[PDB]
Amino acid sequence: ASHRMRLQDQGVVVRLLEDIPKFGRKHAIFRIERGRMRNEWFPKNKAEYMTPARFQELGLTRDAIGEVDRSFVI
Amino acid sequence: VGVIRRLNVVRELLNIRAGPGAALLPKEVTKVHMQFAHRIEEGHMGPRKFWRENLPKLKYWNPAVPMVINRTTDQKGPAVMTIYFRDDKDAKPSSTPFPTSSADGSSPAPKPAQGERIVTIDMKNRNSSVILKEFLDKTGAVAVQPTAKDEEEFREFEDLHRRSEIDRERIRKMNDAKKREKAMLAKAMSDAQSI
Amino acid sequence: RVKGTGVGEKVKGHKHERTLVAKMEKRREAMLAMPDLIREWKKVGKRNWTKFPK
Amino acid sequence: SRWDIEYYRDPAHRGYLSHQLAPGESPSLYFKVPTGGEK
Amino acid sequence: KKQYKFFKSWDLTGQQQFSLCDAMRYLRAVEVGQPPLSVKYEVHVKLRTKKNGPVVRDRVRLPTPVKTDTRIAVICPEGSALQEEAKNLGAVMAGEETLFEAIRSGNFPFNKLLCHTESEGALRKANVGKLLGPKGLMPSGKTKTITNNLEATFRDMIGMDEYRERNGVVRMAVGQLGFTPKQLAENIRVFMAKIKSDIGKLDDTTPKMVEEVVLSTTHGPGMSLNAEFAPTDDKIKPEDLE
Amino acid sequence: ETNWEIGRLIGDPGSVPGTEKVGSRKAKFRARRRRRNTFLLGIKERKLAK
Amino acid sequence: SRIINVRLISMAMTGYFYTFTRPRTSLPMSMLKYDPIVRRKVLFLEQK
RNA sequence: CAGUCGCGUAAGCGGGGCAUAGGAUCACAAGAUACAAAAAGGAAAGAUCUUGGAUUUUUGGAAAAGCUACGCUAGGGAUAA
RNA sequence: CUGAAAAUUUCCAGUGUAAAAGGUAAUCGAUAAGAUAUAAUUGAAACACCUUUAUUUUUCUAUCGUAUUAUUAAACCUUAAAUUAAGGAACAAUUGUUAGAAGACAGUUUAUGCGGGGCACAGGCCCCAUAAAGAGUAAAUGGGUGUGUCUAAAA
RNA sequence: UAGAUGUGCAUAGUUAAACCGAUCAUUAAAAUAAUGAAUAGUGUCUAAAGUUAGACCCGAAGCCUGGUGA
RNA sequence: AUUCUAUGAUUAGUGUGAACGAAAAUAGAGCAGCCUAUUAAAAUAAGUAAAAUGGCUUUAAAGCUGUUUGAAUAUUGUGGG
Ligand SMILES: [K+]
Ligand SMILES: [K+]
Ligand SMILES: [Mg+2]
Ligand SMILES: [Mg+2]
Ligand SMILES: [Mg+2]
Ligand SMILES: [Mg+2]
Ligand SMILES: [Mg+2]
Ligand SMILES: [Mg+2]
Ligand SMILES: [Mg+2]
Ligand SMILES: [Mg+2]
Ligand SMILES: [Mg+2]
Ligand SMILES: [Mg+2]
Ligand SMILES: [Mg+2]
Ligand SMILES: [Mg+2]
Ligand SMILES: [Mg+2]
Ligand SMILES: [Mg+2]
Repeated sequence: ASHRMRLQDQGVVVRLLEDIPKFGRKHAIFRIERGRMRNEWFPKNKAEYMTPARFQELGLTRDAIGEVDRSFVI
Repeated sequence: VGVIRRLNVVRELLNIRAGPGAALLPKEVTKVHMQFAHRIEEGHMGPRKFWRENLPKLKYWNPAVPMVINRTTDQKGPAVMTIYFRDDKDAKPSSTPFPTSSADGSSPAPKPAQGERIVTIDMKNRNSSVILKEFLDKTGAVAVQPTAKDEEEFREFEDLHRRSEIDRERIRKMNDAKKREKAMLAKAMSDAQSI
Repeated sequence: RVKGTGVGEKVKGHKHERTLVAKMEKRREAMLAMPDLIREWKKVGKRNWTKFPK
Repeated sequence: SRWDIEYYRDPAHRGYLSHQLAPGESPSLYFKVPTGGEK
Repeated sequence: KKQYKFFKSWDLTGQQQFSLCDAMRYLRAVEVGQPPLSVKYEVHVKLRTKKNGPVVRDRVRLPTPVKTDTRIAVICPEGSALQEEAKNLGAVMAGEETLFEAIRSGNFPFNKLLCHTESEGALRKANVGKLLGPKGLMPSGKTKTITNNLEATFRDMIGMDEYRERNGVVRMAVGQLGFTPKQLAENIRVFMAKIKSDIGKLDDTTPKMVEEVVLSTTHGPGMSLNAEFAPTDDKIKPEDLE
Repeated sequence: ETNWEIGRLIGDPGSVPGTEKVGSRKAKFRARRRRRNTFLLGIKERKLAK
Repeated sequence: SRIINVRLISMAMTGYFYTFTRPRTSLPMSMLKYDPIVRRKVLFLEQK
């Protein structure tokens, strides 16, 4: 333990659009590694970045951010 | 010896509060007395299991009633138990004199007071079951039911014994295999080394 | 309405002022035990003494 | 400031804030006049 | 290959501690019918101490005695304040008639007998001097068995309890099975204080602090002790019995 | 409370409280005799009792 | 290293102290000294 | 002189040792003082007093190895052949 | 020494591979017999059983760390107008941070005193003489095994 | 017409410093107990000066930056 | 509001030293305010403020900045100092 630790990035909030297996169902919000979203999901249109503007249009709030479900299978 | 070691060994031995023989006796009862032999012969195995299996479950829910035992070496002694059921409609008599447990019959069954009426129950060559039911039906008492957490306690430790017995034989198979191998070599080199 | 001197505010006092009473009470507590402490010292002896401060 | 207020708050200096004090109150904003007696 | 200079100290965050009254409820059930005179409690106190440091070898004179080697029986007027006071001191028997008939049976549950200044006459009238003579239990002033003060003598003939630290723990009895929670309670406070007093009396290099307090019987499970004293269950209340 | 007055609570200056013999040597002699008298007289009664 | 400088602290809890030298293989110092804060002679004991 | 302790019948003596051989500031550390406190209440960092750790030994107190015959400049003959 | 389950602890003697201490006189055996233990023997220490601790060793879990494998399945890199190609591959490469490290390179220091300088040696303080009857008084002057100490006082 | 306005120095000392003040500071409380410190300044000219600037004048070898030349 | 000159100031302050060195305010020169800017611009500002770390500046603040991280919504007390 210590009063100061190495600053890390938890991830980027995204909302799925294709019901990716092993990660979550469609329209599921959670934090995922920036590499997978930037290189795999976003190009294939599998998810979308959840910006503060995107939250307003969808009527959601920061309380909807869930977690990845490695047990999910379509 | 970790804290969880001692913890699992305890919570398992805390079956005193369980279904087998636990029950909330009524306030009508005042005290209990029992007398049996040390060994199991001439019909004396019944009371022993009743003393080690179901009797402890009563003092937990009934810690106010004194339950005393009087053992003896006379194997032919009458394995009989008395129940001071009547308390004179809860008149609260002054039953000050009362003996204490022993092992040589030094504390026999005393005579009840004026406001007390004992209830005799014989037990000889009879199983604890028939002896137990005879205690509840006669001494009308409500049986306490266990909680869901208690069901998990039984289920957990039950599944634990599966892993334990699975390991008891395993480690046993490694030691004997070693004690056997260490001998085969001893008969080869240590046998000729004597010269 | 500034801190300390404003309406309703209360001055905090410097550390040597807040602990002034507790400071003098500790010295008074010690002098009252001075006679009994010197008797024990002059009785036990300078060599056998072991109750030293820390 | 604390010092400046306490200065003009006591009658010894004839401070123009001394009228805010009670006959038994002290000019200091922290210290108080202790009470004498057996208690 | 590796080595440590300390005794293993486990994490107590998940331990399940019990109050003194709630604990005796579990123990008194396992010892149903067992001879209370041959079943005594015991306490194991784990200490956060270093292996190189010294050990504790002091003694403690508990309020109530636990060792049943010297069973003392007094002779006081029946129903007198000394009768109950005698039990509060550690007396196994206190009475005239109950003792006269007990000795006349041929079996003596005790090994020593006393006679108070108030029951001097009734002693010789019982016609028992011919009984205690051979066994050497004849209460006489020569043996200092006749006294007006009881607690003043109970502290010498009985003795003092001994305790020793072997390996990061101290084991010693604290009370018999028949001890009431009120008597057993103070019997423990006297033991913890005498320890904490000896620790502070020791050096300040490595003050040995207590970690946990266990309680068990001669045939009971080792249960943890909570500083609390009263039962958590509101239905149960302090109850004393055999 | 001034520190010098806190020092004069134990006693007036000129002496060091705790250094002056509280008991008189003559009194210690009188007590030493009484204790011896009771001891000798104690044996008297115990001898007379026997 | 043979000699050490010790500090004798006033037992009046005034915070006054005296400093003296004494060998390491010697018992700690303890003396009756004058305390200028209370203006009386009190007991002074070594710090450690 | 004030303060308050010791010894002594007393007068009186005592602010280490028969005398002559142990370095500061700064920084740092431990106690006290109640001085100031960058809007204000506190604090931090400062100030005053006491005290401690030095081959600071080039000891009025720099953290510091050589070659030049490839040599250069300013000077001295205030010191050589 | 993250924790669980289980098990293991051999100098001679000793019924035998005694882990240690505290406590125990009883425990086990579905109803008939006997096995344990206490006793007695051995030893410095004597055993069941209930506890609480110590040493060591397996599996499991947890944490670290290496090792390998896959990746148009569009990280990145290489060839390639630059591709649903080939290969490498979570390495490499680069950025930041951290540690080590070449007089390879840079700045500076290496002094002063001395019957010339170099080499060597010397640098504070104390006592005596030189010192000429106050004090002071020099020299690579002469004496000295001089000195960076000791000392809380009592049993 | 009137009002205000424009550095500074001195006029009170004392202490590390404030409070304080013809008194102040040390004395861990204070107190003629002791010791130290109290009374014409300001501006200008003439001249001689300290300080910082080239600083009374002349004189290096060398160091750094930018350019020039095979 | 900005800019220029003088005073403030061999000051506060920094630095072991050698030295380095403000601002408020004052005086003078000029004077001008605006977003519909007298030339054509904002829907009032997020990888920003800020933090850790490496540096610059510097009095430790403020200000500049590479790397890794990363806020709030207005005196009905939100944000900076
Ligand atoms: K002045
Ligand atoms: K700030
Ligand atoms: Mg990452
Ligand atoms: Mg402030
Ligand atoms: Mg010099
Ligand atoms: Mg000199
Ligand atoms: Mg040559
Ligand atoms: Mg490949
Ligand atoms: Mg070089
Ligand atoms: Mg002369
Ligand atoms: Mg002369
Ligand atoms: Mg300055
Ligand atoms: Mg804005
Ligand atoms: Mg910034
Ligand atoms: Mg900053
Ligand atoms: Mg800012």
